[PDB]
Amino acid sequence: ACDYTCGSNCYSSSDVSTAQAAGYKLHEDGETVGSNSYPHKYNNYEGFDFSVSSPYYEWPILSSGDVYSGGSPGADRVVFNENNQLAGVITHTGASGNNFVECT
Ligand SMILES: Nc1nc2c(ncn2[C@@H]2O[C@H](CO)[C@@H](O)[C@H]2OP(=O)(O)O)c(=O)[nH]1
Ligand SMILES: [Ca+2]
Repeated sequence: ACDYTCGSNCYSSSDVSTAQAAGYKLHEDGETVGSNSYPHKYNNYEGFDFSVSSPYYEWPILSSGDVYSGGSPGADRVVFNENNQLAGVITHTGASGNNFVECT
């Protein structure tokens, strides 16, 4: 079973923590990857009720199991805060435009 299901993408907790760690490291070093400069601030326009405090940052999580290194980020993201605490896993899949919905 999946720990997080983003549309048809299935992620385990291990997939998430691996993605989060890579994203947080870049954040810590003040470096970005890709045309959209990941990781970057996640404004939470959606108003998700995250249990940890902001600011939030988003980093792509890939269904391939690889760590994001550039190119297309797909539709899924892991959201972490300044303390490297996991806020949530979100996706563009099933949401209109560039909006997000939470992975289940
Ligand atoms: N939908 C959405 N996009 C956000 C948010 N915070 C930052 N963004 C970024 O703001 C723009 C419009 O949604 C996009 O550049 C999106 O990038 P990502 O695809 O990298 O999330 C947010 O809270 N919601
Ligand atoms: Ca996996």
